[PDB]
Amino acid sequence: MGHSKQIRILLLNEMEKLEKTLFRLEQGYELQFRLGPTLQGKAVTVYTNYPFPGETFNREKFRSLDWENPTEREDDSDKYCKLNLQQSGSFQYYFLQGNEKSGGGYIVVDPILRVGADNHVLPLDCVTLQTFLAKCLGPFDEWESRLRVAKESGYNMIHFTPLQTLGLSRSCYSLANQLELNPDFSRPNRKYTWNDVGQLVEKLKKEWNVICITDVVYNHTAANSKWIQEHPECAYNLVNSPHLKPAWVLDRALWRFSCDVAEGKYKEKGIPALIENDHHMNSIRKIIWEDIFPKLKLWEFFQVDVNKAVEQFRRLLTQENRRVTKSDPNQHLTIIQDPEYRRFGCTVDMNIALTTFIPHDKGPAAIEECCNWFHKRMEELNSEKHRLINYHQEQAVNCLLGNVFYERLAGHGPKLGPVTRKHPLVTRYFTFPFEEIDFSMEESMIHLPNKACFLMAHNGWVMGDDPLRNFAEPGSEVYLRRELICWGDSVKLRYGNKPEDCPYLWAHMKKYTEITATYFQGVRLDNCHSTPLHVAEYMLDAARNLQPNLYVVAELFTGSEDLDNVFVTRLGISSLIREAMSAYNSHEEGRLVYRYGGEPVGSFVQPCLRPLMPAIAHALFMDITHDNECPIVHRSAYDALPSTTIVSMACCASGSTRGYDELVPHQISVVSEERFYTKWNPEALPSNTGEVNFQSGIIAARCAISKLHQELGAKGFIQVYVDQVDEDIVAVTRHSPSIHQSVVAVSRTAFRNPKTSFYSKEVPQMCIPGKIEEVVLEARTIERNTKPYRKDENSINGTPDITVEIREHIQLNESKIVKQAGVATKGPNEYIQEIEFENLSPGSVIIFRVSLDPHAQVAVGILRNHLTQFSPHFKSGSLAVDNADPILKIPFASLASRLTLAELNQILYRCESEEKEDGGGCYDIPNWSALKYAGLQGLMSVLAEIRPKNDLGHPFCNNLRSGDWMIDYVSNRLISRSGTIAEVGKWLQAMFFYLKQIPRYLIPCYFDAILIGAYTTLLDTAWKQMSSFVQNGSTFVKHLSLGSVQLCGVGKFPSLPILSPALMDVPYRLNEITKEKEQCCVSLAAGLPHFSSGIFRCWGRDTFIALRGILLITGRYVEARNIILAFAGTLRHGLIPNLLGEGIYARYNCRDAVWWWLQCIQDYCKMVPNGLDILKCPVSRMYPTDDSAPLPAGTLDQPLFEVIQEAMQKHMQGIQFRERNAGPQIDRNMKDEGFNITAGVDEETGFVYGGNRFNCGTWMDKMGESDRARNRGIPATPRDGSAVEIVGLSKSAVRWLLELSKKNIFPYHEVTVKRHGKAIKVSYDEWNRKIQDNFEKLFHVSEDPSDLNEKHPNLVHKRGIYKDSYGASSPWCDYQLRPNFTIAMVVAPELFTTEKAWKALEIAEKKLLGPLGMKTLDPDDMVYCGIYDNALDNDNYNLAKGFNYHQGPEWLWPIGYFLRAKLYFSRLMGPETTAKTIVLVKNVLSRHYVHLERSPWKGLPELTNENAQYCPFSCETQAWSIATILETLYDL
Repeated sequence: MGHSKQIRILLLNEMEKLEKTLFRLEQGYELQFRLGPTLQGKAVTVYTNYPFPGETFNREKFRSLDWENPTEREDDSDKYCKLNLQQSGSFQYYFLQGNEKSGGGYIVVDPILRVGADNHVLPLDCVTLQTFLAKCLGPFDEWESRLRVAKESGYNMIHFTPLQTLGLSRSCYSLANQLELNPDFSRPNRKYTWNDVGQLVEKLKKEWNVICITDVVYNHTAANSKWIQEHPECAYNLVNSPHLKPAWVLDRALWRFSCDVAEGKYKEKGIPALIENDHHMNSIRKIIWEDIFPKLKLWEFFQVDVNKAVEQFRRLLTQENRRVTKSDPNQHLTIIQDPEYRRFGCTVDMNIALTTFIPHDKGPAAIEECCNWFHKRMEELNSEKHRLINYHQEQAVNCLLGNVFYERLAGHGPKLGPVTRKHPLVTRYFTFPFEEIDFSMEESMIHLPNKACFLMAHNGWVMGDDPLRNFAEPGSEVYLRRELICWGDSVKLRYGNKPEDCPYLWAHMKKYTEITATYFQGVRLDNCHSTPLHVAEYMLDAARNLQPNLYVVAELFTGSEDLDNVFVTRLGISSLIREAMSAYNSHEEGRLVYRYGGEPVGSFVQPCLRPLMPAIAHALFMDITHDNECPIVHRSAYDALPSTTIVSMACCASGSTRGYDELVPHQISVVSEERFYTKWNPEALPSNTGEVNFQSGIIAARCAISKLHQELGAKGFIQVYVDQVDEDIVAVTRHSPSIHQSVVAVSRTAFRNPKTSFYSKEVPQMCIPGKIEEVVLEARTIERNTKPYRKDENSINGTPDITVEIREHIQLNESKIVKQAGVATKGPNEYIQEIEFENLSPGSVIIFRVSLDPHAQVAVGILRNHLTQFSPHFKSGSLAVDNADPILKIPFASLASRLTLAELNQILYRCESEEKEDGGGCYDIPNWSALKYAGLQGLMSVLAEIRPKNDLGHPFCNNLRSGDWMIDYVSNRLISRSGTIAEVGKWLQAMFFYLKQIPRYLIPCYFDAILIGAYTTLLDTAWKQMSSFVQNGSTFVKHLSLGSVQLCGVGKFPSLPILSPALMDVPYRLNEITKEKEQCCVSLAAGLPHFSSGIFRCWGRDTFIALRGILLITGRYVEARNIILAFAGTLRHGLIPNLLGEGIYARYNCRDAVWWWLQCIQDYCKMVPNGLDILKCPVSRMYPTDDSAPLPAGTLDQPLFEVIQEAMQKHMQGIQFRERNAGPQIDRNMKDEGFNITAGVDEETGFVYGGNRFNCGTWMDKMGESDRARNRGIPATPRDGSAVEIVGLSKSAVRWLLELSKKNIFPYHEVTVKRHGKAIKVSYDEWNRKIQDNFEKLFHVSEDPSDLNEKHPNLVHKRGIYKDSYGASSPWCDYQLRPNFTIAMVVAPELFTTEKAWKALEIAEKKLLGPLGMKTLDPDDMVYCGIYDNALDNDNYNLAKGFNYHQGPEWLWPIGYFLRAKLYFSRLMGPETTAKTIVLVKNVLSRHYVHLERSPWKGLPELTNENAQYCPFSCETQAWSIATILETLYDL
């Protein structure tokens, strides 16, 4: 069986502790350790106690696992260590944060069981536990009959009571000596030892495949035994804990008083009468109190303590050589551990009292005052302690009185009656075999450790507090509550804090436990919540070491599941037992059945690679218990069948004891029983008292139930379904996802007796969907004539007047009890069958094996084959086909070879372009309003949050299952286009037609499965059609590339200009409206919002840098060449238009984006190898706009070298045009007054300036149209002069030109610019030297008081900052801290020094950087605003009409460049800062990944304000915000 490997991903974080979360993984499952999203950039070591295979397991030994990188890079995103578990245990794993502990966890592995000689694996879903008692088993020789009876009953598991010597109490779980066989289970003729028992057990297991489970007792033992004869250290004694002396004294006094009262002494004074429904309870309580109160000697103890204290004070005298230590002023004088030290020799510390009160002087008066004050303080403390303990004593007395009243007036109690010596009213807390204290031997008894060592103690539990607390702690107060309940033979066992106290006793107990383990494979835990954890852990560890496979079963009554989960994680409990008696009606029983495991019918398929999720501990659905009232006497006798048919159909487990096979009218008591069992005798017997046959009335039904449960467990049914309409309509409808078969069982009324309680003949009619094929179960209960039941003093016999008949393989037509009323068709694809109830007696159950429609199996088979043809996740599930589709053989494999970006990025999600351009009436979340239009990621976000929790009740699932209009809408949208889109739409339509013949309307599961498959194939074929960079990197790079690719799209109206016909690889398409062939070039834009649609889909520098990023990361060389050619053709006067209207529209209001284009083309040329063949290629300009309308292209094909030379010449000379057909009659915010065309080009300085007061040349546009907030006149905040980055771009361009000219490339260094009538032949080398000198001189502001040759030193706000706009302008335009200098050093770091620039960067980056990005303004600025709200309209000037756009809000494109510059500087500076830069970069990308994980639009938000606000006002995704991240990822 080649099962697919399962890999689990576990994330560890320091913000929480994983100590109560289930971590159950079997041997087949593989567990992987991940660094974690918040632990990126840090190195940690993982330590585990799991031993190497083939070696002994050591708990205290830990090992370290190395880290392996599959990508062989330094990235920590993908770093996991292999861990293949191959053993069952409680191994603990933890990781160290360098040198300090941070956290850990526990791993639980289930065990395995071998059945028979074949050692076949038995799943834990068809095990029927059977309880057997050794006392009821009789002699050891008479064991074959009981085993045969159990085998015929149909139980594969038998619980065996351990065979050991017992005490005189003859009670279970009271073993005396666990070293030899019980003398009772033996005969003088033949003696059986442990070897005989072991060989009998192994023979039974081999020949009858029966597994036996034994019991181990550690917290109690028999009072009298031969185990302890000379060593009293085995049990807790008074010498071990002498602080509980008053408790022992009070217990002995109470026992003596009770014994005296019982023996005819306290009768003349008065004896209370029988307790009745009157005021006698108050009189009894008063008569009890009037003797209980004088019994206590608290006053005597207080007076003797006062006497001893005053005697010690008188004996003590002042010492001249007195040392006083500085005590804590907040400390208070308190007395603790008073009974810890015995009287007449106790030592106490007086220094606390001395420090508390400071004497005035050394005179006698001061000493007397101090001693009087100390005496008063100690008296007040004693009075307060007495008052505090009086309430506790009163509460304990009241609790004891209430408990004794309940015991004496218990309806369900034993009701012994008169109080006798054999059955005392109050059980003795402690046993004192020696004579009680009468006159004066108490003092001798106290001062005698030798005699006190032999003292024995008992153990008990109280159901009023958590028993997890250790009872061996000093100063225990639980015993003082007087609420302990203990047996007459149980003795407490003490093990000590550490095993080293009694090594021989621990070794003997370990040997006994290992002997039990090797003699009995199974084991069980009783009262595990009270025994100390260390000893039990040690014994389980030893058992696991000796026996590789062991089964542990335990039960707890803590109520909440947290304690059970923590106990399972710590100890390693694999099975749990839950009582079914808590259900008093059908509703609670159905709720218990539904909640005890299972899943609702209809679910998707979990991915193979999924994160680890908490599980649910296995539980056993026991029918009845051996320590509770029998359901037979309390309820009706016909309730056994519904209980069996409910526990058989349960999805967790099943089981019953010997008390359910026979419906005896009595309750079996373990404490009082002498009768044996019934010998096996197959038929040939009247079956009166002990000669029952193989199966008469209950055995056949039980065998059928067990067989049905085993068949259900072997089939593999996990689904459950419970519905309730009336009082008794409970049914189970488990459905198999593989073969699609559902079995429905219908019960009847059994809680109320038909004779005792009146019933109505008319019953509601239930309609069962589908057609019934075969009735697998048919039980009818009737009343016959038989002799009346009589009590037997030798054995136990059930009631013979009740019997049922079973039937198997009976057709519906041949059935004489039920009939088919008819066939009802409530829907075109819904089949409903009507069944009429005619002679269905109450208490009779019947199970219907319904079948699906005839035209369903073939459809399910072909659907499963199609699903499994994509991935091997679906094991098997293949059905033979008749003809299928011979034409369709590779629906997706063929489409992998041929792929294009335009078609792939047109039907991805249809987020908003399709709706905004055509409209389709999309209905989003019909219940509420409109939330998620069409996005698959939108539903995936909810699915990934509900799948681990298995929450199928979400409204989204309800509205998905309500209708299938989403499928029709998706198909209609997909078949809208033609070509490959039409082919895939037809394929999905054919698949939908194929899957439209299924019942139960579970279509959304198959839709999700096929969507997952299609997404997987799309991701694969996109990964293959990509460069060799994303594969080497982590999954973050692949996700970023996929997001960048999916961002682009093509609408109905093209936005890019029409390319020249001479261009190669020009996409074309036919318009659906104009029926004309138009270019379908992809235009890049910052998302697809409603603000921009076609006309606004194109921009300037942002789109340019975005396209540079995408087409230099992916590797689209031809697309980049086409874009460059189009930009060169549309270029006018060497200036970027910045706005293309596909016609006469042109807005040449900016002089930027030219140096950016030059840098982009230069890096594209330098990155592509052998790129010299593209510089000489012909260029066909298509948009000549100089003095008239542009002419059609193709007139000339001049090289771009002359074009760029002419552009440079025009830029150097200057451009002074006018009326560039911009803003003819439209003006909203921009003001067109005065002269504003182009300013710059300054001689003798080597710098370029620009900008006007009324004209903005930068990319700043933010203003309000409100009259109150009217801020017109100055458009935004223009930066007159040099813009920092422009100087760096020009320096890089001239350096590249000089480098090219040095190698005979571009031999036009000479410049023929003539001004004022004279021509100058200045080369770029002199200009480069001049600009370098200017950068090294002017931009070298020193914080220290130097550089006297400076202008306006006091005008700058502070020293050490970099000017943003050099020149003469307003002081509030360049004296701000902005990240505009990062680009200048990125393009050319030669100008910036290796020391001054580094220090400036460090001093700038001190409080600017935030969780996601650095603030646009320094925090100390008085105009900084960390909260941005455009819709808000307040009186604040900076918060009016969004005036704080660049005053605190953090963008995304400024970041990344700073990190790259810092890493580049650290690389050349020293290795010390390289590690810090790497850690910071890793943290930044980890935070970015964390933020992008919870992105419904899968895009980077643009309004990341303070406190991580939601619902950004601007676009939620930008095209220009990913290029910087991609470049940073490429760098490192």
